[PDB]
Amino acid sequence: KADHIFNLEEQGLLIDIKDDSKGCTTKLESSGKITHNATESIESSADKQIIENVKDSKISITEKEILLATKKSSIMLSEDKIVIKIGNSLIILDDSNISLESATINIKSSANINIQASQNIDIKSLNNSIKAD
Amino acid sequence: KADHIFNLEEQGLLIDIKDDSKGCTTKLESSGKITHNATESIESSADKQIIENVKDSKISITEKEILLATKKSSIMLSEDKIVIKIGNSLIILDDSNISLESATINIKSSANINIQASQNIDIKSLNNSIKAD
Amino acid sequence: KADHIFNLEEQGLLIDIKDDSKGCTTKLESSGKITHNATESIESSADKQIIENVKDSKISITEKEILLATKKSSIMLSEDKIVIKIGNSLIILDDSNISLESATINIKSSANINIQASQNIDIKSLNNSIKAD
Amino acid sequence: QFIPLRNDDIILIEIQSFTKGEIIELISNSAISTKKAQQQLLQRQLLGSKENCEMAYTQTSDSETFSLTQVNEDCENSFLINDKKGIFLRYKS
Amino acid sequence: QFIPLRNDDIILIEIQSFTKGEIIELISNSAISTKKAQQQLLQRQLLGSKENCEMAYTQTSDSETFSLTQVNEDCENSFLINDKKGIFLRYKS
Repeated sequence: KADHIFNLEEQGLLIDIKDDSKGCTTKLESSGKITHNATESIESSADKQIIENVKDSKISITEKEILLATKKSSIMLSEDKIVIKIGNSLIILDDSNISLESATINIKSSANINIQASQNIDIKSLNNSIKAD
Repeated sequence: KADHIFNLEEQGLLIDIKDDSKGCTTKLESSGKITHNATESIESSADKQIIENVKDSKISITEKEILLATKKSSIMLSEDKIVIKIGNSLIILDDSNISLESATINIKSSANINIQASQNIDIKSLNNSIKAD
Repeated sequence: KADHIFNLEEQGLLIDIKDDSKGCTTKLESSGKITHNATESIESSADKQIIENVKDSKISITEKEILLATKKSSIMLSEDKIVIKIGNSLIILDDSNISLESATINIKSSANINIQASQNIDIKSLNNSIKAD
Repeated sequence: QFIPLRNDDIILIEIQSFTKGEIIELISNSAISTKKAQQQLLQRQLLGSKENCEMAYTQTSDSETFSLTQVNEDCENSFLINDKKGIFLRYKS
Repeated sequence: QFIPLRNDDIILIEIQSFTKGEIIELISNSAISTKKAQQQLLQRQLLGSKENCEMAYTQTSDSETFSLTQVNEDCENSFLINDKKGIFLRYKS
């Protein structure tokens, strides 16, 4: 019991494809809008790129990378290497390495700080390394 | 040597546009599915918003923000400010600051913990600050 | 003062819907490209899935999850649980817990490392736990 | 055009000599506007066996519809063109 | 077809007896190619009141256009088919 419409109005395309209850309604309105709707799913595959831009704020996809990039901010979910940048403040995650680099570091909590290590700890410093109790 | 089809069946639109080997096949099936395919790329630009929703689980894009938000979880990749929230547990990354706030903190490893500092270290605490060897 | 075009050429569909200044132009070119344009926004809702693939590099969306997954890298923005994996190196964020697990950990800075704690600190170790001044 | 004489029509036939008859005019139709020339202005061509097509063009007192409809068992194709809405395509059941 | 006799046409009428007249031929048109049979090759059907349709088919010295246009107040529907570009659909004002 299907319906199928393909308009062209002053508003724009109103392509809906309806079952008895379900549907897949798309538009392209002349007021600058693009909408889509479904009742089950939206899939969209490709072979090399999926690039989504609003004036240099990308979400790009390659066969191996995923970028979530703007001006001066990025997440590069490469294969086996994750970077998070605000220059200059980095978090680089590797196969067997977590590095966290910055200028300053503030670490607050409320109850506990368990810092275990199954082998040695090499803390280095300069002039002060203070504590309290 | 191109082909171009524009159907309307009980299934739905089956728009494919094929070269001798390449292609760009789209559907809108009446069983609630939307698919797309390509052989090279998919680009989709805009000017203000790209909003993708499955009943309050957004991925929104503005000229400056990128949200990957659900109920009670968000990544706000703003310009020069990155936030990662599970209330209440935060990681805020700035231009020259990395702050990590929580209730408790567990930090495990296997081999090394190099904590360098090119200037002083101000560790504070309460009643216990224990170690082992 | 609208225009509405629906072509089929050797290039492919060139669906644009223009106002006096605004517009919504879509294509499906036979050279393997899919593009889209707008002047205000793009919305695309669904009910269960939004899956975007380039040969196993997903961005999937469910009612509760958000995956940004490739081979051997993933961000699982579940409800109240965030995981970031490069096996084996994890960052798991919970409601009242931040755990960071790895093999090795390097932590650099330039000026300060404030590690506060509103209750006790339980640092554990093995053979060395050295410092400098 | 190739629209041959279907059955069930009515024709004047002369018999111009012995063993020579001819066909001259048509006294028949299949498509007529059965309304009062103020409600509708039909200009159409029915086609095919079972008459399941129209190249209709109806102008009532309100709108103008150009249409290419089809009726089948559980398939209603069309191609509508109005002046008020635009260009359509439909498939119903 | 059902294309009844509109007004403003010109007709030969016989009067075959007393109180029996008949209608025979048409001496009239509404659609003609007013160019010199080398610039255009028009093959069209105007339709409807106000003549706001064409089932045109123009072949100039350059291209072939199949078309189904409409003109209204601030609405210009069409359905163009060329040999060089392809299949169109338009709505302008």
